[PDB]
Amino acid sequence: LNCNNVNEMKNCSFNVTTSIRDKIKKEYALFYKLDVVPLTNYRLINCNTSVITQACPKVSFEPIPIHYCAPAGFAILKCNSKTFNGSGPCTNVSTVQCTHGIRPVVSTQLLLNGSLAEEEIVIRSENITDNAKTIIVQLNEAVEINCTRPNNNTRKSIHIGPGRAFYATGDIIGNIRQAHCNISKARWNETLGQIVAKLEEQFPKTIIFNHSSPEIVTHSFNCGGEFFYCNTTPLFNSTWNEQNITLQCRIKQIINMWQGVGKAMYAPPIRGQIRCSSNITGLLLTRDNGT
Amino acid sequence: SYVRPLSVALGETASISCGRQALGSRAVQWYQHRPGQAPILLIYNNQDRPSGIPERFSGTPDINFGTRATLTISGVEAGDEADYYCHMWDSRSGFSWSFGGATRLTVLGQPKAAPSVTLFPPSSEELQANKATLVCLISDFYPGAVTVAWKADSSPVKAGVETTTPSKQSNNKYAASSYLSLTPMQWKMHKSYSCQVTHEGSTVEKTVAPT
Amino acid sequence: QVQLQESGPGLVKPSETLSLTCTVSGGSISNYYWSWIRQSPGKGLEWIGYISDSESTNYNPSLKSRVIISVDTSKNQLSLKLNSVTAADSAIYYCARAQQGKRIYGMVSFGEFFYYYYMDVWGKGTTVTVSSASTKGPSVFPLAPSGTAALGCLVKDYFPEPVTVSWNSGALTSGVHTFPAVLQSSGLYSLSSVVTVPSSSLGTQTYICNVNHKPSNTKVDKKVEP
Ligand SMILES: *[C@@H]1O[C@H](CO)[C@@H](O[C@@H]2O[C@H](CO)[C@@H](O[C@@H]3O[C@H](CO[C@H]4O[C@H](CO[C@H]5O[C@H](CO)[C@@H](O)[C@H](O)[C@@H]5O[C@H]5O[C@H](CO)[C@@H](O)[C@H](O)[C@@H]5O)[C@@H](O)[C@H](O[C@H]5O[C@H](CO)[C@@H](O)[C@H](O)[C@@H]5O)[C@@H]4O)[C@@H](O)[C@H](O[C@H]4O[C@H](CO)[C@@H](O)[C@H](O)[C@@H]4O[C@H]4O[C@H](CO)[C@@H](O)[C@H](O)[C@@H]4O[C@H]4O[C@H](CO)[C@@H](O)[C@H](O)[C@@H]4O)[C@@H]3O)[C@H](O)[C@H]2NC(C)=O)[C@H](O)[C@H]1NC(C)=O
Ligand SMILES: *[C@@H]1O[C@H](CO)[C@@H](O[C@@H]2O[C@H](CO)[C@@H](O[C@@H]3O[C@H](CO[C@H]4O[C@H](CO)[C@@H](O)[C@H](O)[C@@H]4O)[C@@H](O)[C@H](O)[C@@H]3O)[C@H](O)[C@H]2NC(C)=O)[C@H](O)[C@H]1NC(C)=O
Ligand SMILES: *[C@@H]1O[C@H](CO)[C@@H](O[C@@H]2O[C@H](CO)[C@@H](O)[C@H](O)[C@H]2NC(C)=O)[C@H](O)[C@H]1NC(C)=O
Ligand SMILES: *[C@@H]1O[C@H](CO)[C@@H](O)[C@H](O)[C@H]1NC(C)=O
Ligand SMILES: *[C@@H]1O[C@H](CO)[C@@H](O)[C@H](O)[C@H]1NC(C)=O
Ligand SMILES: *[C@@H]1O[C@H](CO)[C@@H](O)[C@H](O)[C@H]1NC(C)=O
Ligand SMILES: *[C@@H]1O[C@H](CO)[C@@H](O)[C@H](O)[C@H]1NC(C)=O
Ligand SMILES: *[C@@H]1O[C@H](CO)[C@@H](O)[C@H](O)[C@H]1NC(C)=O
Ligand SMILES: *[C@@H]1O[C@H](CO)[C@@H](O)[C@H](O)[C@H]1NC(C)=O
Ligand SMILES: *[C@@H]1O[C@H](CO)[C@@H](O)[C@H](O)[C@H]1NC(C)=O
Ligand SMILES: *[C@@H]1O[C@H](CO)[C@@H](O)[C@H](O)[C@H]1NC(C)=O
Ligand SMILES: *[C@@H]1O[C@H](CO)[C@@H](O)[C@H](O)[C@H]1NC(C)=O
Repeated sequence: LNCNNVNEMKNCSFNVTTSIRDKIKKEYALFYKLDVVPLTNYRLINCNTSVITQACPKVSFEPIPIHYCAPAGFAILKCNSKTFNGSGPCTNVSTVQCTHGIRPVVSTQLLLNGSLAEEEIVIRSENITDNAKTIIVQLNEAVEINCTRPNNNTRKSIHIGPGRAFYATGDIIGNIRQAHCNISKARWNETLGQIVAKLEEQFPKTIIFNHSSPEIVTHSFNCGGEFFYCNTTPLFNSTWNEQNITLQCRIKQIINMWQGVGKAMYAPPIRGQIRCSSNITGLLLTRDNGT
Repeated sequence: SYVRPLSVALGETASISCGRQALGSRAVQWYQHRPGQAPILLIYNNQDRPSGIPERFSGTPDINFGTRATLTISGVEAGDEADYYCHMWDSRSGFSWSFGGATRLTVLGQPKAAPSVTLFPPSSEELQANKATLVCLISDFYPGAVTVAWKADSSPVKAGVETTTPSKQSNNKYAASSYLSLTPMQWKMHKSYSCQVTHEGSTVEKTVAPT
Repeated sequence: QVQLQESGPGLVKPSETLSLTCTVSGGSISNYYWSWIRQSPGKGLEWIGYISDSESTNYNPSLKSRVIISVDTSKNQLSLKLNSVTAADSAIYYCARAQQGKRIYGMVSFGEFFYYYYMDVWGKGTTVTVSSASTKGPSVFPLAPSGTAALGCLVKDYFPEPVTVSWNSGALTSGVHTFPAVLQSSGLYSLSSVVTVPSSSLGTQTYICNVNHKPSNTKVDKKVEP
């Protein structure tokens, strides 16, 4: 790839075999810096790792309410205890043929669109005194998050084979801007305070929030079809004894899904502007002197 | 910088489109530059005007992206004849060192006026200084385009005459000088000298004799 | 309010420092932006550069290693020093007050704005000519009249443009009509002024034209009478 800049995504050009096997065309396209690496000349980040398959531009990534049902002759047991921590005996049990409407939201660091809690917010764990055990916190009242990619992009169909049409990115109509998110500074202040309340019921001390120790370092989710990577440092930066909080999100088009056997996926670009509104109903923390 | 010609009629509405359309959010400046004169800031922000600019000078704002920048002059006068520049500042293109191209507005359908020829004989001090000069002065004619003919008695001259290209005036009419340099003996040896200024489709004559 | 007035040599030899100056009136020098603009015949307006209220330099890259826009705040004065001049540098040089606007379109914190500059008040303009030809003073010759009559003055063979013609040091200003000059093939300009006067004042309302040609340090006057 022969990649330019813009001002961030590169402007790359490359020779490609077309529908006819012996004729060459020189196409141009845009690729985010996270999708390319210098070899100036460039290439796609995966090529020394794995084959990549373009996601079909007609299948949706929409989290749909999925119900899990037990077979005939089996049973699922519920727990209506409104203060139930992860384990132990639940004194309010009910049997169900299927689970409730569960959305398979792929998220990181911040649980999105999930089920809230009743009464107060609860925190869970296995052995909370073991630091190498993740803490699953469930909120009772969601804090509104609003993310967007304001750049007005365009989709280009590149015929690189009989029927094989790779959808690329080309030209930003209008202003070049920054993909980001927004949550209420007050609502995240009162909710972080509620999370601080029960970090005392399990501990004594002072409660410090800091950034993580780009899939896992940042809040990574899916907004309208494109996978954001939102820097959550303006989120966890507090010590407890109008204003919007905005995160600077990057955008990837190639993701390594879950494993690393050797299969990656190319998310085709979404045309126009992107903006999605979600509910953060959970939080996945990790505790590490006197604090 | 090259010139873009534009023609409107007296009293109508002018529509000067910018020659460099914006790529992002824009902040366009419009300058009224009359040739060899101080430029006039018409519109600095996309549509904001300074103090002392008529309401008839309107600019297009960029509320929704896509609307190109145009200068709208309603009720055009004769004094609105000038150059017009589009200083384009947008978020994509860098720094706008260069002004716009040029849109020379020429108003059509103006009152046609005839010239006021005035010829002076050579001065006394310069005739003493061994040099003569006939000065045929032309003023207040429209459209500004005249051709000058000099006659020594009845014979054409064509030799030793300079002529000014018609420049504009404050009252929006035109003026042009015409100097015929003669030797002091040539000016005295001839009975009469004439100046024919044929403006549009008619000539006017102004003659002077050495007496 | 604020007005400006430039002042320059008017004639500079090739490969030399085209010095210049611009004094502003009724305004502080150190709280606005100031732009220099020239405009040659045949070409359009050209933005030389601009200095800030912070005295920061920023020139048109069109002019490579040449421009240097100074400023001295003891008075209301700021200069302009072009050097290594050539024939294409002949133009009218204007002095204008630039003002800064900040056009925000996205988020101010992310840097989604850009700075644009607009000039709101201009100077009158200083004509500058470049040529190896030396300066030249003129030589006026009166023009005597013939209900209404006309008389004037003939300003012959000067260099370079321009000259200023007043009548009775500034008193007679109605009917005055100074004409554009003529570049003779000899390389010298020639101008002609003329005033339409009531024929009753022909005898005798004294009439004198005041000719000033700055590149020659000359100030001459001449009477007109039949
Ligand atoms: C997620 O979180 C994010 C972070 O919290 C959050 O980000 C926010 O995003 C939004 C949208 O993306 C941003 O909104 C933009 O804001 C821009 C800035 O607006 C401010 O500044 C201007 C100008 O201020 C100067 O002028 C005023 C008077 O004119 C003075 O009083 C000021 O003091 C100031 O002058 C000094 O400062 C200058 C430096 O800037 C100096 O140069 C100067 O010399 C002086 O020293 C103000 O006018 C604005 O006031 C408005 O808001 C107040 C509330 O504060 C209200 O009372 C009222 O509604 C006011 O109108 C504000 O303070 C805007 O420029 C921008 O809007 C323009 O741009 C868009 C796109 O570019 C256009 O579509 C739009 O139409 C606007 O264009 C108009 O204006 C331009 C420039 O003036 C014109 O060229 C153009 O022709 C057009 O004019 C038309 O409309 C005008 C009215 O707007 C009208 O006057 C004209 O006559 C004509 O009709 C846009 O709104 C916001 O900034 C972000 N926040 C931050 C902190 O960055 C995000 O929203 C969150 N949510 C998400 C992402 O979902
Ligand atoms: C990413 O990089 C791409 C290059 O690899 C960019 O594409 C190029 O973009 C430039 C403008 O930035 C185009 O240049 C324009 O071309 C048009 C077309 O006119 C041509 O054809 C006529 C025949 O009618 C001919 O007479 C002209 O001389 C031109 O040759 C012109 O109208 C413009 O004035 C200007 O020259 C390139 O054509 C274009 N190349 C390709 C292969 O697309 C792309 O813009 C970059 N995008 C970003 C977001 O950075
Ligand atoms: C959380 O749920 C909301 C609502 O279902 C999602 O917003 C939808 O997003 C899709 C695609 O961007 C749109 O077609 C819908 O119209 C949106 N619905 C509403 C009500 O706005 C949101 O994307 C979800 N968030 C996550 C991270 O999955
Ligand atoms: C395509 O191949 C030609 C072969 O001559 C080469 O010159 C050109 O640089 C190639 N294009 C790119 C984008 O590398
Ligand atoms: C592939 O290349 C990248 C260069 O960014 C390198 O970090 C990575 O270790 C390489 N992987 C393999 C399997 O070679
Ligand atoms: C987010 O919370 C609001 C407030 O209850 C609700 O209206 C909306 O449906 C919720 N969205 C999702 C996806 O659960
Ligand atoms: C949940 O509650 C039971 C008793 O009700 C307790 O034994 C268990 O430790 C609790 N779980 C956590 C993670 O504290
Ligand atoms: C929890 O972990 C600590 C060490 O981190 C260990 O000493 C303790 O026995 C563990 N408790 C349980 C119930 O696993
Ligand atoms: C995005 O660009 C397209 C043209 O490519 C245009 O039709 C559309 O209105 C633009 N949308 C916005 C929100 O600017
Ligand atoms: C998020 O967006 C919704 C709808 O646009 C709005 O009601 C809410 O106030 C926004 N919240 C934040 C924190 O931006
Ligand atoms: C997140 O933002 C902070 C400042 O807001 C910055 O110092 C940090 O480097 C950012 N994180 C990453 C991974 O770049
Ligand atoms: C906060 O964000 C919402 C939507 O994201 C927006 O409507 C609101 O104006 C923003 N407020 C501030 C102060 O930026």
